[PDB]
Amino acid sequence: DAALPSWMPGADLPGYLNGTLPGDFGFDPLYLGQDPVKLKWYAQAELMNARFAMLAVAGILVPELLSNIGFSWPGAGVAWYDAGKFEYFAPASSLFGVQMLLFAWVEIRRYQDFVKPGSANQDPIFTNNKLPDGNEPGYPGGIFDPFGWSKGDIKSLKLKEIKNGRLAMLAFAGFIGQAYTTGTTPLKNLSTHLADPWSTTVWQNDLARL
Amino acid sequence: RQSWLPGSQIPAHLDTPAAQALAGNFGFDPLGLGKDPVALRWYQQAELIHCRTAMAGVAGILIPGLLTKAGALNVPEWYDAGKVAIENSFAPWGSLLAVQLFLCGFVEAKRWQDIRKPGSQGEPGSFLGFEASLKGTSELGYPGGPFDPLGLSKEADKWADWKLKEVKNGRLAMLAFLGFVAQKYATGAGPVDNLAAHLKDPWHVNYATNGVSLP
Amino acid sequence: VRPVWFPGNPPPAHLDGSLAGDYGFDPLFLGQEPQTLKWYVQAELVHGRFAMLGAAGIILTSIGAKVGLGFPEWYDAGKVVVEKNNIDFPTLMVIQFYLMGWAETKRWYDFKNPGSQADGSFLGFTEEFKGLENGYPGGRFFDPMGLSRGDAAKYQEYKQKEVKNGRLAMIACLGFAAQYAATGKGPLDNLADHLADPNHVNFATNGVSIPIA
Amino acid sequence: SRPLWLPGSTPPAHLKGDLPGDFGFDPLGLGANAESLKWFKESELVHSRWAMAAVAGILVQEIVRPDVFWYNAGKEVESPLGPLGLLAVEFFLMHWVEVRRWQDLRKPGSVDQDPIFSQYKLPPHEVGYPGGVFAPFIPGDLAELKVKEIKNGRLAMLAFVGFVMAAQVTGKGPIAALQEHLADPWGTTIFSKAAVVPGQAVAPPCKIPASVSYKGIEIPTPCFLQGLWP
Ligand code: CLA
Ligand code: CLA
Ligand SMILES: CC(/C=C/C=C(C)/C=C/[C@@]12O[C@]1(C)C[C@@H](O)CC2(C)C)=C\C=C\C=C(C)\C=C\C=C(C)\C=C\[C@@]12O[C@]1(C)C[C@@H](O)CC2(C)C
Repeated sequence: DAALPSWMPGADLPGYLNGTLPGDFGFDPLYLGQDPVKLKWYAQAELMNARFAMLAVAGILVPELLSNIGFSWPGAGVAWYDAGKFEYFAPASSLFGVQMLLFAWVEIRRYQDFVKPGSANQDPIFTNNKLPDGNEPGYPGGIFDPFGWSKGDIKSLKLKEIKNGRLAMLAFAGFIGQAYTTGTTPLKNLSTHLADPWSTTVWQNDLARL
Repeated sequence: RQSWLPGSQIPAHLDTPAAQALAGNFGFDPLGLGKDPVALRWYQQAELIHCRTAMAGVAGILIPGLLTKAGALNVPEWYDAGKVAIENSFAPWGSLLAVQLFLCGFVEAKRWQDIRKPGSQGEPGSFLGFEASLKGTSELGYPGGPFDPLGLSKEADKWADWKLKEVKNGRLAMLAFLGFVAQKYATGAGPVDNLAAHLKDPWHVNYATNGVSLP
Repeated sequence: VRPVWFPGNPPPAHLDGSLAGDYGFDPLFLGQEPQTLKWYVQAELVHGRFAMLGAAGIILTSIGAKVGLGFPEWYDAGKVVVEKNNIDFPTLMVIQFYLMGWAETKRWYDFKNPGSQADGSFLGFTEEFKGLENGYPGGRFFDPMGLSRGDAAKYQEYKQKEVKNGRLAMIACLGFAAQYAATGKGPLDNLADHLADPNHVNFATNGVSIPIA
Repeated sequence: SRPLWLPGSTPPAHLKGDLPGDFGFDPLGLGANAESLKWFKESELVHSRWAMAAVAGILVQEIVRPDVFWYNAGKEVESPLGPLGLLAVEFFLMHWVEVRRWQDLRKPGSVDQDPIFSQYKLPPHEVGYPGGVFAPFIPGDLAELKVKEIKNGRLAMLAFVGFVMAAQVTGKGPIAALQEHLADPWGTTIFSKAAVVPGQAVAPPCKIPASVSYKGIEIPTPCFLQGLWP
C-alpha cells in the first residue's frame, strides 16, 4: 500500500506488508497474515524453512557436483534420496536420537527467544559469554555472526537472505517433485535439459510418462 | 456472521451473546435441538467430547493406515485390530472392558459432576492435594490445569483461534469416522485402500458404483 | 390499453403491466398473492432459460443429423455419449446434482433474502452475486457483456424478448416430446416430412393425435 | 454529422463519435456500458491487429511458398525445436506480454516502466495505444493513423474469416480461391456451391479431413460449422 516493490506491479496490496518485514513484495493472495500474531510466527517459519532449505540445496548439489566431477569419498554418487540406506559408523536410530536431543536443546533455546526476545543471550555453564542485547528473533547475532557482518546495511542483507532462501525452498520442492517423477539425480536432470532443451520440457516427460 | 447457509435466518438462540461467543458457532441448528440454553450447554460438551474422541480415533486409524501403506508399520485394518491384538494380549476382551469401564467411569463421572456444577472437583479435601487444579477454567469443556502441559491457555489472545481449530478439526474427524464406517459397509475395503481406488479412477470408482445410491 | 392474451377480457388486478411479457394470462389466479407471483416469475424465467438452451440443443443436434454428420437424435444422445465415451452414468448424475444444487441453492436463498449471497461468504465475490431483481441477477458474471446497464429502455426490451423466446421454447420443448411420442423420429425429420407434403403428413394423419381417423 | 454505417440512421447515444472508427454501428447495444466499452475497444484493437498480421502472413506465405498450404502449415513445418518446446516458449513469452497489457487495461497509470532497465519508462499514453518505443517514426496525424488502423483492421478481421471459410469449402489458399473466382466467376460463388430450398439442402462438401496424424496423437480438425452451412 505504498511505492514498495510488488510481485504484481500495479495491483492493490492489502497493506499489512508495508516493508517492516524483510524482503516483502505484498505476495499473500490468500490473506493469511491478517492477524499479526500469525504473521510474526510466519516470518520466523519462513526464516527457518528457508535456512534449512538453503542448507538442503547446498548439501544436495555440492555432493552431486563433486560426484559428477569425481572425488574419492566414501559416499560419492549416492543419491540424496538414497543416503539414508547408506551405512555409517553408527546405525540411523542412534543418529536420529542424537539429532532429536541436540535440536531439542537448540530449538527450545530459539523458541524462548521467540516468546521473549533478548532473554536467552547467556550461557548455562559459562555465564560470562553472551550475545549482545538488542537483537530480534530470527537474527541472534554475536557468535552466530563471527565474521563481523550486520554492522551496517542489514536490511539489504536480510533481503538477500530471504531471496536466496525462497529460491532454495522452491529448489528443494523441485528436488522432491523432480526426483519423484523421473527418478534421477537433480543435477542429471539439468544434464538432460542441457543435452536437448527442447526435447525435454516437463510437458514431454509428463506425456511420455502418461 | 459467517453462517453455514448465507441466506438463512439463523435461529435466535444461536444469536444470543451466550451462544455467539461459543466455539465454532456457524448458526447451524435446523432442528432446534439447543433451544433451551442449558440443553445447548450440555450439547456443547457433547460436541467437544464426541469430537475429541473422534480426533483421537481417526488419528489412530489413518496415521497407522498411511504408515502401513507406505511401509515401516504393519498395523492392520481398524475393523481387524480387534480380531488381532486379542491374541497378542495379556487379557481377554471382557476383563479388559471391565477395567476400561472402571477407569473411564471414574473420569466420566467427575466430568458429569463438573458439568452439572462447575468447580465441583476443586473443593478442598477431595483428593490428596490434587483437587486444587481441578476447578477447570471459567468456562466448562476446557479444563486446562493438568490438561494443558504445554501452556497454550495463558494467552487470552488467539484463544478463540485454538477453540475454533479444535472444533473444526473435530467436526471433520467425526465426519471421517462416519465415513470409515460407511465406506467399510459399502465396499469392504480399507480407508486408504478406498482413497487409492478413488485416486486411480475417480470418474468410475466412487459411491455411484455400488449399491447405496440406488434409484 | 395494453395487449391481453384474450382480447376483450380485462386483465386481473394482481397483474398490472410491469413484468416482462405480461399479457394478463392467469385464469386460475395462481399468482394472486404478490410473493407467490414473485416465485412464479422466477420459475417461468428459469424454465424458459432451460427450455431455450434445450430447444437450441435439439435444433442444432438435429441440423447435425440428416445432413450427414455423425450426430445422433436428441432422444438417442443420452445413450451414445455414455457408451461411446466410457462414462459411468450415476456419477455423471451426481456431479450434475452437486454443481446444480450449489448453483440452485444460491438462487433459492437469494429469493428468501434478496440482499444476501453477496457478503463474501463465497470465494471473495461481493457485488458479482448481488442480484439486480427477481430472476435477473446480473453483475460481472451473469452479465459479462453488461447489457443490464446502459440504456434501460432497451434492457426492458431485452427482458420482454427473453420472456417471449422463453415461452415459445417451452412450447417447443413440450412439442419435441409430443413429436417423438407420436411419430418416433427426429424433429427436423418431422419438419421435412411436413414440407415434402404439406397435406397428409400433419398431426391429423399420424393416427395418434385424433383417434377418429 | 459524421459518416455512418447506414447514412440515414441515427447513431446510438453511447456512440458520439469520440472514439476512432465510431460510425454509429452498435445495433445490439453492446457498447452501452462505459466500463465494458473500454474492454471492447481493447479487444477490437487486439483482434484487429492479430487479424492484420495474420492476413499479411497468409498472403505473404502464399506468395513465397505456393507448395505448402496455410491451414496445413502448422502440421508440416518440421521445426528442429520440437513440438512442445515451441508451445512452452510461446506460452511463457505470451503470458508475460498479455498480463502486461491486461494490467495496463486495469490500472492505466501503473505499467509503463521497464523493470530491468529502470532508466527506460513508457510515456503517459492512452489505453490500447502504447507508443513511445512500440511506435518510432510515426507519419503524419496520429488520429488519422488511428482511424486507418481500425479500418484496415476491421477489413482484415473480415478477411481472416474469409480465408477460413474459403479454405474449409474449397480447401485452397486465398489466391487459389481468387483464381477460382477469376477463372469462372458465375460458378465459383457460395451461391453456386450451395443453396437451401424448403425440401432439400445442398451443402458444400468438406475439403478438410476430420483428423490429421501429426507424430502419434491425432488432432481433430472441426470443419467449423459443417451441417449448419448452407
Ligand atoms: C528453482 C526452481 C526450479 C528450477 C530451476 C527447475 C529446473 C528444472 N526442472 Mg523443475 N521443478 C521445480 C522447480 C525448479 N525446476 C518445482 C518447484 C517443481 C515441483 C512442481 C518442479 C518439478 C519438475 C518436474 C516434474 C520436472 C522438472 C524438470 C526440470 C528441468 C527442465 C525444465 C522443465 O521442464 O521445466 C520444469 C519447470 C517447472 C516445473 C516450473 C518451475 C517453476 C519455478 C519455481 C519458477 C521459475 C524460477 C525462476 C523464475 C527461473 C529459474 C532459473 C533461475 C533459478 C536460474 C530443469 C532442470 C523436468 C526434468 O527433470 O526434465 C529434464 C521435469 O520433468 N521440474
Ligand atoms: C496498416 C495498418 C496499421 C496502421 C495504420 C497502424 C497505425 C498505428 N499504429 Mg499499429 N499495428 C498494426 C497495424 C497498423 N497500425 C498491426 C498489424 C500491429 C500488430 C503488429 C500493430 C501494433 C501496434 C502497436 C503495439 C502500437 C501501434 C501504434 C500505432 C500508431 C502509431 C504507429 C504508426 O505510425 O503506425 C503507422 C503504420 C503504418 C504506416 C503502416 C505501415 C505498414 C507497412 C507497409 C508494413 C506492412 C506490411 C508488413 C510486411 C507486415 C509485417 C510486419 C510485422 C507484422 C512483422 C498508429 C495509430 C502505436 C500507438 O498506438 O502509439 C500511440 C503502438 O504502440 N500499433
Ligand atoms: C466419536 C466418533 C468416533 C470415535 C472413534 C473411535 C474412538 C475409534 C477407535 C478405533 O478406531 C481405533 C482408534 C482403532 C480401531 O482398531 C478400533 C476402534 C475402536 C474402531 C465419531 C463421532 C461421530 C459423530 C458424528 C458423525 C455426528 C454427526 C452428527 C451430526 C452431523 C448432527 C447434526 C445435527 O445435530 C445438529 C448439529 C443440529 C441439528 O439441528 C441438525 C442435525 C443434522 C441433526
